[PDB]
Amino acid sequence: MAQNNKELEKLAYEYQVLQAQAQILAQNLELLNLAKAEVQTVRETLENLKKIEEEKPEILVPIGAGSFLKGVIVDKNNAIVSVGSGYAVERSIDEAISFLEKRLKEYDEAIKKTQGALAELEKRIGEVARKAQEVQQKQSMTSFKVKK
Amino acid sequence: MAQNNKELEKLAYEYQVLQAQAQILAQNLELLNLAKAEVQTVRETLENLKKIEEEKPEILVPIGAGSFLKGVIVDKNNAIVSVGSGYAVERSIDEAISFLEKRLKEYDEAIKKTQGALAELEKRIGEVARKAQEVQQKQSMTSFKVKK
Amino acid sequence: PPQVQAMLGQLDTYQQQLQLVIQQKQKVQADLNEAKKALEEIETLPDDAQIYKTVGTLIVKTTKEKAVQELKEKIETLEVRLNALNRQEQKINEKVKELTQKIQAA
Amino acid sequence: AMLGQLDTYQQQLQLVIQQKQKVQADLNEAKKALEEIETLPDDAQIYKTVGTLIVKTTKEKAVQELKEKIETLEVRLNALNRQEQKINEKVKELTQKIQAA
Amino acid sequence: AMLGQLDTYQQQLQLVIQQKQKVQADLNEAKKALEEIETLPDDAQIYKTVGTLIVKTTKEKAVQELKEKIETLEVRLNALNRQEQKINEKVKELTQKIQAA
Amino acid sequence: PPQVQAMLGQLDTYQQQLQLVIQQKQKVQADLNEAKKALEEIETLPDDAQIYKTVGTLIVKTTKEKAVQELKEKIETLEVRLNALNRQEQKINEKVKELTQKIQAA
Repeated sequence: MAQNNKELEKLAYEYQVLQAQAQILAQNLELLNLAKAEVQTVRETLENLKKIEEEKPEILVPIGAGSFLKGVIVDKNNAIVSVGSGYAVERSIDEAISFLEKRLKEYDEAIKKTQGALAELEKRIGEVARKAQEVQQKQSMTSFKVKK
Repeated sequence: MAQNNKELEKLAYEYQVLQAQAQILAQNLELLNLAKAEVQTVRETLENLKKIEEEKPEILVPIGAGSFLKGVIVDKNNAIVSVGSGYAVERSIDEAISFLEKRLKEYDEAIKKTQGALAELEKRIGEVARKAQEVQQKQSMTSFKVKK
Repeated sequence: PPQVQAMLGQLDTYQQQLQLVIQQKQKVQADLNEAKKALEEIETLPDDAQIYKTVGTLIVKTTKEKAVQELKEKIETLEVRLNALNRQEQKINEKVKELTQKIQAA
Repeated sequence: AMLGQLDTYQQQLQLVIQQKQKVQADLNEAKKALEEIETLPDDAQIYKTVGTLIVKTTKEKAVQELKEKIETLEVRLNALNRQEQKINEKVKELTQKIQAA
Repeated sequence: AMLGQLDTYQQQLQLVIQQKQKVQADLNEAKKALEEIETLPDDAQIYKTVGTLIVKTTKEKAVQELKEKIETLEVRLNALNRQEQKINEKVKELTQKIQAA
Repeated sequence: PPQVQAMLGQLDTYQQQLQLVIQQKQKVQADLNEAKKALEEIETLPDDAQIYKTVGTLIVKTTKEKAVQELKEKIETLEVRLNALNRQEQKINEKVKELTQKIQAA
């Protein structure tokens, strides 16, 4: 009876351990879909910049707390995109958007990985709360009995 | 003996309640000194901009993930600073810095307030863990006795 | 108790509606603060001062003249909206004391 | 598992309510914006927020784009509206088929 | 309360260690930066990061400002260094005066 | 046990030094990844491509030619720094198995 409660406690203990090792996966998945959303917006701004007809467009450059400076974008046709490791290359708007969409697909796959490990972990919890809910059921019957 | 343990538990219970109402104060104090640090940097950028001799300065405008555009700041002498409530006024660099330093002092005082309420709360915990450590002391003596 | 279990179901509503109002009432209060401080900041400007307003997603360059009109209106409509929420709360307030004494009388 | 379908239809109903709020607000906001901008001179100095950039635009292009935003945005509003009363018909269906059984 | 002074001198010793790291790194970084920039032509296109702005500067002004940053930064390094062995002398003092008592 | 309590105090060091190395070893690994991917990205560029390097706080406009030299060097020095950390870990690794068998022999 105390050997049957140590097996029913080992499943309910691995539950908080496998559901904690799945708390980290939900954390990293919140980072990825955010970085990807940022990349999509830097791409969004580029595709729209390609559409603004204006020669050298006037802009407000944000410098902090409700503060802006008055400027103009001088090379509307190109963009410096970070290549990584302390380097960034100047590209045409298209080459830039294209490279961004390639990094946007790198994020797209990291999301899948983390979303699939978060899947099998919700599987190992479903089958653990299933093995233990069945260990609790056969425990209330070994005890139960129709009276007199 | 159970009436003396309910008074020694009321102090150790108000400890987690007064130390939780002081967890919120540490949270809001981390926000203030951050907003103030941002204001100081928007002021920092302005005071330095006043120093760059160049006519219409060339800049890289950050548009996202390692991405930049090539531009130039056309009115190095003025800045649009947010006045609040959906409005921002264009000011001379000096007028702007001056207004920023006035908002930088508004933060400076909000910090004091929150830092002083976080003070008296560390006072009400010090005097509660002091009233209870004394209630635990007189409890181990009513029990204690030199033997035989 | 049927007669009073219904009395409490209504007050469960009153006390909850009172929450939505005070919450909205705090919003309006802080909005009024923000609007007032903005206004007094614009008043210190030369008529020729170049001010920029935010129209949702956009930013339009308006004028001190226009800005101060808009701001004065906003404040007043905001104060009236605050008196509405005072009446709004006073009526649910008294309707609660009336439901409180009508339950104790049962 | 008719409850594995009600837990499902309940999370559905949620993200729709969530998007309906961001939509009905993003729309009511755009409505006000267009309302105000239309009252402007044609030579009005306006800056449009293109993603991360704040670029200067025109009264005409600003009202043009603003109408499209309104149109398409209103379209999705009805979308979420139908999707709501539909997921609710499905919720009220399982709550009745589960409550009867 | 000689322990109300050791808990104090211990938090002191901490923020100094914390600043010494940010300093010894911010310095070693500046050192490398100046090292590299000095090897440049005078007509080199350089952008300096002024707070929130990334403005273009010159080889000369960039090396000028970079030396000052190095100088002043190194000054504070020694500052934290003395302050460290001093707060440590105070820590080793109370740990001995408290451990003897 | 005096003779073995000292044996464990040394291994408490070995096993801890092994941690600093693997941690630094992971850093170098990811650094190498980042450097390599950057390099292969620059190789695809016309010699005339305008590339921008970051020198600490600053940003200098360098060239594909220079960039690819710097990057090739960085990678190799990074790989060698990785072999150093392999030897570095293998020596503490064996020095641990030697402290493990020398405690069990006591």
